[PDB]
Amino acid sequence: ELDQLRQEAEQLKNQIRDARKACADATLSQITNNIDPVGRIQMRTRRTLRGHLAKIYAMHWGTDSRLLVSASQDGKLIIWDSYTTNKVHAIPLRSSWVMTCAYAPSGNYVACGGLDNICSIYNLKTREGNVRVSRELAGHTGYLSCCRFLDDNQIVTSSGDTTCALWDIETGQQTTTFTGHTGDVMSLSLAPDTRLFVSGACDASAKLWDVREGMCRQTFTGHESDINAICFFPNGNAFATGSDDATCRLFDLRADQELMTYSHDNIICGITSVSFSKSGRLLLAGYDDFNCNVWDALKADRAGVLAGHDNRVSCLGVTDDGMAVATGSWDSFLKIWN
Amino acid sequence: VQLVESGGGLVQPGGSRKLSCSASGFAFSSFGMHWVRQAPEKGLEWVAYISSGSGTIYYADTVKGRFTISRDDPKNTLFLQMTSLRSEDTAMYYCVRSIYYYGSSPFDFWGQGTTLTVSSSDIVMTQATSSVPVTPGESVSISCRSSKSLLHSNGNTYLYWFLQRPGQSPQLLIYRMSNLASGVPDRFSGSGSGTAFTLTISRLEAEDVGVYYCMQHLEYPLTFGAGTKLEL
Amino acid sequence: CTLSAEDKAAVERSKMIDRNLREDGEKAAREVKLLLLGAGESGKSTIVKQMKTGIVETHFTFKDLHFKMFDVGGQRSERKKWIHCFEGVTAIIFCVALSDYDLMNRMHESMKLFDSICNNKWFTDTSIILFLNKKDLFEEKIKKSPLTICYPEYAGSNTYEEAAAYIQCQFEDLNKRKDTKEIYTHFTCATDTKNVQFVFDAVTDVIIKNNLKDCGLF
Amino acid sequence: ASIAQARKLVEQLKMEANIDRIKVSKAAADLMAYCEAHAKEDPLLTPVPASENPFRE
Amino acid sequence: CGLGFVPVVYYSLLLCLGLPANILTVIILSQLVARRQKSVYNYLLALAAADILVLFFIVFVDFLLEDFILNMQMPQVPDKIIEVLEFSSIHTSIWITVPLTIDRYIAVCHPLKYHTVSYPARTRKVIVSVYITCFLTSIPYYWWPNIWTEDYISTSVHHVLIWIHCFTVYLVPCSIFFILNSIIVYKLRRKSNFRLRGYSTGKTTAILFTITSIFATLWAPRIIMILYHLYGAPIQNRWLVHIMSDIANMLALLNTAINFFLYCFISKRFRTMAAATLKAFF
Ligand SMILES: C[C@H](NC(=O)CNC(=O)c1cccc(Cl)c1)c1ccccc1
Repeated sequence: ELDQLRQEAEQLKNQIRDARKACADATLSQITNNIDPVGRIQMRTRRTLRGHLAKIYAMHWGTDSRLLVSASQDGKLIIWDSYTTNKVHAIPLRSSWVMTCAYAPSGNYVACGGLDNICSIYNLKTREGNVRVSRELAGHTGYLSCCRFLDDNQIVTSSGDTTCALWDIETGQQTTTFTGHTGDVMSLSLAPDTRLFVSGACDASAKLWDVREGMCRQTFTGHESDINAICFFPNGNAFATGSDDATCRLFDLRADQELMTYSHDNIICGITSVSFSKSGRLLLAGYDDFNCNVWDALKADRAGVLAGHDNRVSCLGVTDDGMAVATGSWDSFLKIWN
Repeated sequence: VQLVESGGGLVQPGGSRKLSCSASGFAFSSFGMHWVRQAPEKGLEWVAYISSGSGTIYYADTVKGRFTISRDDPKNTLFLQMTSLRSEDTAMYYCVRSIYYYGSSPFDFWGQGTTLTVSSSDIVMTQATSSVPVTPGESVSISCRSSKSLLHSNGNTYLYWFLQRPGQSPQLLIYRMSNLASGVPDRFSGSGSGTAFTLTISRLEAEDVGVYYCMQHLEYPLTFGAGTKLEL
Repeated sequence: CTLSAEDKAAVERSKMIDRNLREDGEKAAREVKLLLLGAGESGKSTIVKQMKTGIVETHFTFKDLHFKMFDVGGQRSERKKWIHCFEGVTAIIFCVALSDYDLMNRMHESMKLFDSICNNKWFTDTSIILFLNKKDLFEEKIKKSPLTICYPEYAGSNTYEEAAAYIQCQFEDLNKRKDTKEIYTHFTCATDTKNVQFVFDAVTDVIIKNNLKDCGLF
Repeated sequence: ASIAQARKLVEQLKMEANIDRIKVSKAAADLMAYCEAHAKEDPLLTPVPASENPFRE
Repeated sequence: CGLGFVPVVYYSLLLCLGLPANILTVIILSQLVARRQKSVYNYLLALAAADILVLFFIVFVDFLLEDFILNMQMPQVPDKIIEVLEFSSIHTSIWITVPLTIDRYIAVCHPLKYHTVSYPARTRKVIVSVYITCFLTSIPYYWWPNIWTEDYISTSVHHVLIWIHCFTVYLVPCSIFFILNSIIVYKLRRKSNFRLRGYSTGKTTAILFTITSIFATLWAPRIIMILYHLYGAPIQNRWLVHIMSDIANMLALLNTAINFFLYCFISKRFRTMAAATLKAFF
């Protein structure tokens, strides 16, 4: 019966909420008392990557912490050299409408996707000199929100429909398809162990999946609007999100709760990007007020502000060594902060 | 990805000719091309260069003014017009493609080369003893010094390593201090310090036999070295 | 300089990439982008068949002008998350099936989407080329089906010459910003090759206004 | 169809409810013990001297 | 002479009105988002730089130092060099507007070909060519006519030089301004009338008329007295020459002061960009 099934679902949801509440002794703010503050963070624009001619929608760092990839609304996808401002490649895209870009950990491939519902994967290192499309990944109905490389052979994708997918390069088919969401699924963030990954959707609910078994382990709620970005704690036992609710929240996998909320009354615009720093003490959040922010992780206090961009910050990421953070925005520039 | 050279013959002293190589199978418009020449029984010697877009042309001291190099993107062919040929320009000229970006492998593919017959401030790189007696299955450490420290301020030593199997074109082996080219096995592994350089072969078979060369790319004349010939 | 040989060559290659990027941007600056929107029925495909996945593109040149058309009626997702990538489009093309009223009603859905596009915070300065197709079929079913079935406020006669003007003015009464942008209307049909010329004239007007704004004359 | 999707939802909820959880005090202690153990290795937290910064020039 | 405190204060107000305005225009327009998006921004940057050169070289050097502050400059090298440089400045100021009005005419009359014929890459070449050509053409002004020092006989080299200056500063530029602005008004009112726009057409017509008429009116007397000096008569009262020539020069330089307003302050896009740059800048 539909009525009986919905009543059971409601009472299991209540039971889960009760179990979560029963395992909350002291909040993160209370635990992080008598701990010294980070203080002001005076990051400076070390490099400005002024090559694009449209809105920077996505960025990703190489494992070397020196090679960048940027995707803009024009049919171009530039691969930069962070140290000396240069352009390693200018990859022409078959569809200028892009929403994501991913740099493979090995540096051999770069993936991109947008309103075409195609995760075009490119071959950076070939016997020729040009960069060519390795595979055109088809099978998503909605736009491609974000993609992340598990290795040179695998990639997960956050689509426009209520579906994520684990593709396998060398054969266009998708191995495991994750279907547990409602509404659009925005950016995802893989775990370091490459066995779980969190996903942000427009249902104000994030989910931790298991890429091997294909199921959803546990779900995280609390947000009041669509989650536009999500980043995963370096430890592997936490992650933080970002929503159009003008707030960010840090969740914990083994507690299943929200630990403490990154919301200031002075901010009304949403969050487009989120990236923990190394050791996970500073959380960078890219806001729509033509600006970024540096949010302390273990204390709600706000560190400095990265006011360098004329338009909305649509993308930002920390390097693997934590030495620099590069933030892209809807103005074609892409600054690197240190 | 064959890059075939056409041209050459019995040119009279004081004559002139043009050497053309036709690239077939890669982005010629993006690859920057080098010209190198090899005496009939001696080592190699850099000649010319054309960058992508033909915006930077650099010449060797011996061929400066004498030789005019040209690039033709639409036909995927690279030229070399030679004027006032002397008695020492006889060689088996080689065409070398080279792409320059971060993480690139310059001097990667080498053309088959063409023969030429003429009738009747630099970084000195030296290879020790020019000859090494080896046997299959052993290990050999080929070393070559320099005249100036190759370690630039950006941290990468600008050394290379090439292999010339008998009757073949040179390959790319180690495209910087402690690097490895595409297609070469894991056996080759060379690492040095500053001016001194070494290359080590773990277990050499009959395939990795011939004369080896190391060149500098720090100061642009790109001086090569002698050959360390390996033989039983 | 204080650079090495490969560093200098990499800078040269980066400058070449800069030149190619600037050339491509100049090429794209000459191209007129036209977003395509429609009602529940896929009349955009039907009309574009006459002119001859998700987002689909239709490149064509008319009287020395490269055109871009972005039909995004197959996205089947939430329009909010991707409508913001379409600002800077020269003009937005919107089609309304004039015969699709005797079926919330479908013209009301069309008005809802028209309101959400015209009054969107991204398209304040973007003109809309409104298309009212199926004119013969609307003239055909206008007499049998009263307009009160979708226009309770309509009290005029059930004749085409006025029954189309009422719909045109009703659509024109949805843009709250009548100064930053303007709405162009054409009662098209299944047999009309002049729609390309209507779009061409509207695009010329829009680019004239954009040039005036750039030069300060407006 | 609706019955099937409701059953899928209730089964997922059951699987989530059958999990083993940890106290948020312990969770926060673990999280704050990761930053302190990795504090000295953060270039952004403690500013790196200009010699070791690869973005000085 | 109690009138001597008039020109100094007038040119002081001239500098105060122009130098901050044009320097702010240069600072705002020197950004990459301006030099690469619209050619009008590059042309306006060139116009502002030319206006700054005009203000400095003429006002601050000549009309302040050489007329009120210092006034014993050695004549041979530096006075003639300053004359040449300021003639270069005025030529650049007047012949950056010419490509500006040509670009406006193309953009309003043939909008389809506006992005094909005009783009920042070509406008860079046009601007540098205009600057070089004006700098080279202003060398013949080394032997500029001398009138104030003494009333004597002006030979042929003064006649041809003054005719060339009059043409290249006033006559050809005003003629092309009039032709282009009349034709753009006629092609903005008559051909299309598609949307039946009244406000935009009226504002554009008013702006163009207040450009052409103001340029002609401010540059009239400074040329009219030269024409009367040459062909009118040898009429006496050398003092009157100083008086009204000074007033004509003041009007002519008020023109290059108000070009800032009349070209870039009208643009609502430029005003918004100015507010944004001041905000982020400040
Ligand atoms: C740059 C030029 N500079 C000059 O015109 C300087 N020469 C004179 O003022 C002059 C010369 C001969 C006879 C007479 Cl009546 C006046 C100028 C142009 C317009 C306004 C101000 C300055």
